[PDB]
Amino acid sequence: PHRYRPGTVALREIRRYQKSTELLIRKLPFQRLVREIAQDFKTDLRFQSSAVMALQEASEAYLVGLFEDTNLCAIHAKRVTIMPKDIQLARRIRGERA
Amino acid sequence: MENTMKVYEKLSKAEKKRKIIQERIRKHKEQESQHMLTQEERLRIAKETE
Amino acid sequence: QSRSAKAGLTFPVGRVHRLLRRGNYAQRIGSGAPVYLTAVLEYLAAEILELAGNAARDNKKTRIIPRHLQLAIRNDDELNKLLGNVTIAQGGVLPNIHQNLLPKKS
Amino acid sequence: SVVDVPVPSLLRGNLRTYQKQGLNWLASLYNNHTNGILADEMGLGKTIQTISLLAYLACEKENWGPHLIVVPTSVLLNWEMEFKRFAPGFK
Amino acid sequence: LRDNIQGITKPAIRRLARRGGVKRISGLIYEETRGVLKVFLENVIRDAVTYTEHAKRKTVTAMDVVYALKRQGRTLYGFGG
Amino acid sequence: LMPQTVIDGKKVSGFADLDAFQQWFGRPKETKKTVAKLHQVLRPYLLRRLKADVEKQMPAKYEHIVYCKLSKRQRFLYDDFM
Amino acid sequence: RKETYSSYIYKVLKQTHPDTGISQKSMSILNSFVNDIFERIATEASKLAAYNKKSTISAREIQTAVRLILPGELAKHAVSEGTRAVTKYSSST
Ligand SMILES: Nc1ncnc2c1ncn2[C@@H]1O[C@H](COP(=O)(O)OP(=O)(O)O)[C@@H](O)[C@H]1O
Ligand code: BEF
Ligand SMILES: [Mg+2]
Repeated sequence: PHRYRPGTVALREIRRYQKSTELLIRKLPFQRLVREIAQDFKTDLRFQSSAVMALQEASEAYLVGLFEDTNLCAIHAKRVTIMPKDIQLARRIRGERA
Repeated sequence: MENTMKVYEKLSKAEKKRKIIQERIRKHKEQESQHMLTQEERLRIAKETE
Repeated sequence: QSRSAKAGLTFPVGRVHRLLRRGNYAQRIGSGAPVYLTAVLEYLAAEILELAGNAARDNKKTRIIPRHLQLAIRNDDELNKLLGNVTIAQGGVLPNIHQNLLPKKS
Repeated sequence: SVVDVPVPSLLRGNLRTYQKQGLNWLASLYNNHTNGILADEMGLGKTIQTISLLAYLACEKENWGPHLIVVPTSVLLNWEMEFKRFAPGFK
Repeated sequence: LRDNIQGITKPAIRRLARRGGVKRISGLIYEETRGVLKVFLENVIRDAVTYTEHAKRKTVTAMDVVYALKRQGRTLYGFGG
Repeated sequence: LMPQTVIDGKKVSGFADLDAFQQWFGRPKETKKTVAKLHQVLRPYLLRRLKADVEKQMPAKYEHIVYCKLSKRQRFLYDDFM
Repeated sequence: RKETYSSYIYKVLKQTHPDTGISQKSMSILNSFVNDIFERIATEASKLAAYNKKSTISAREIQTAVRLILPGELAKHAVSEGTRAVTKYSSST
C-alpha cells in the first residue's frame, strides 16, 4: 500500500492550515476553560458568546506568535523539532518571562 | 504601483490561460452532449443489471 | 455648506471637531487641527483600502474580507510597522516556510 | 376515478389485490400531479407498493430519473434488500 | 472545577503549531504550551473581571475584553471598542 | 404537501393559514362532526386501510397485563423518594 | 442612537474602487483602525501641547504628531496632503 514519507503530510497540512482562516481551538472546551478561570477570579460571572469568542481569538493570536518565534529560534540551533528549551528561551527573550 | 502592476500581470495571464482552457472544455462539452439513450437500450442495460 | 465640503474632505470634519472637544484631549482646539487630522485619516484610509482592494482582486474576489485585509496590511512594511501590535480577527497568517525545511536535497 | 393502470412487468413477487388498489391510487395521484399521504395500518406492504409505483413510472412513463427516498437509518439496508428483491433493475 | 486546562485537546495545540510552520514537536511542549496559555488567560481575564467590577454590571462584555487586551498592549480589531 | 411556492418572483400560497385551521377544526358531540369533516378534507390526500378488513390470515393478537410487587429495597427507595 | 465612520469608509472605497464591496467584519475592522489612529494622534497632540505649555492644539500640533507617529515616507505624504487640504480650506475662508 502507498504511504507518504515522514514530513510529506507535515508540509501538506502546513500549507492547508496556513491557507484556512477558521478558528482552530474547539469552542465549547475553551468556553468551559474560561468559565472555570473566571469562577476562580470571581464566582457567578456571566459570559456571552461574543466575549469568549474574542478572548479565544486573542489567545490564538498570542499562541501563534509564540510558535512563530520558537520556530525561528529552533532552526538556529540547527534542529528541525522544537523543544521546551526553545519555548522558555523565546519567552524570556520576548521579555514575557522576565 | 508595483502591487498594481503585479496584480494586472497576474490577471492578464489568468485571462489568457482561462480562455484557452475554456475552448478546450467547451470542445469537450460539445462532443459529450451528442450522446443520447434510447428506451430499448436502456431496457437491455436494465436486464443486465437485473 | 458643510465644512467638509469647504475643506473638500470625505470624513465628517465637524464630527471630528466635536470628538476632539468632547474627548478632553486639550482645553482648546485650533480650527486647523480638525482639518489636518481629517485629511490625515482620509489619506491613511485611502492607502489601506487601495491595498485591500488590490489584494481582493488578486484572489479574483471583490469583497474585502479579513484575510485580504491582513494580506494587504502585512505586505506593506510601514503599515506593518504602524500596526505591529494590532491583531485582526480572522486575519490568518502569512505563508512562511524556511528553506531548510523544503523536501529533498538542494 | 382511479384507473386500473397496468401491472408493471418489472414486478417480482405477487402484488396482493389491496396492494394493487394502493398502486392504482398512487398512480392516480401521479396522473393528477398531486402529492399524497399514505397511511396503512403497519405491515401491509407499503414498501412493495412503493416499488410498484416506481415500476409503473418505469414501464409506462420511462422515468427512471434520480428519485430520492429519505428514511430512518435502521430500515435503510432493509430497503436496499427489498429494492433487490422486488425490482433488482433499479440502480 | 475538575480540569479544563487539560481539556484543550492535543490536536488543537498540534494544529496551532501547524499554522506556525513547525515540522515536528517534542511531547513536552504540550504541558509547557498549556502553562503559557493558562498564564496569559489568567492575566487577561483578571483585567476583564476588574473592568466588569468597575462597570458594576454582572455580565462581562466584549468591550471589557478589548480594554483588557489594550492594557496588555495587544490591539484587537473587529469586535469594536 | 402544499407549501408556499415562488413563481416568477411572486409568492403563491397552497394551503390555509395554521391559525384559520385551528379556528375551524381545533376550537370545537360536535367533535365527531368536526373529525368527519377532517376525514373529508384528508380524503384526496389520504388512503386509509385496516388490517382486519384487508386480510384475515393472522388476526391472532393477544395483550396481557402483569402486576409486579416492589422488592423491599425497591419499595423502600420508592417510599423514600416520594 | 450611535454614530460610525462606515458610511464615509464606503464612500472613499467606492471613489477608489466602485466595484469592490465590504462585509460588516471588514467594515468594523476599518472603523476600529481609524478610531485607533485618531486616538493615537489626538493623544500625541495633547502631549505635545502640554509639553510646550500650549493650551490650544493647532495645525502645528497635529503636524508634529503625524511626523512622530507615521513612518517617515508615509508621514511625508500624509503631511503633504494635509497641508494641501488645510490651505484649500483656509482659502475657502
Ligand atoms: N405479495 C407479498 N408476498 C410476500 N410478502 C409480502 C408481500 N407484500 C408484502 N410482503 C411482506 O410484508 C412486509 C411489510 O413490510 P413493510 O412494507 O416495510 O411494512 P409496512 O407495510 O408496514 O410499511 C414486507 O417485509 C414483505 O416481506
Ligand atoms: F409501516 Be411499516 F410496518 F414499515
Ligand atoms: Mg413502512
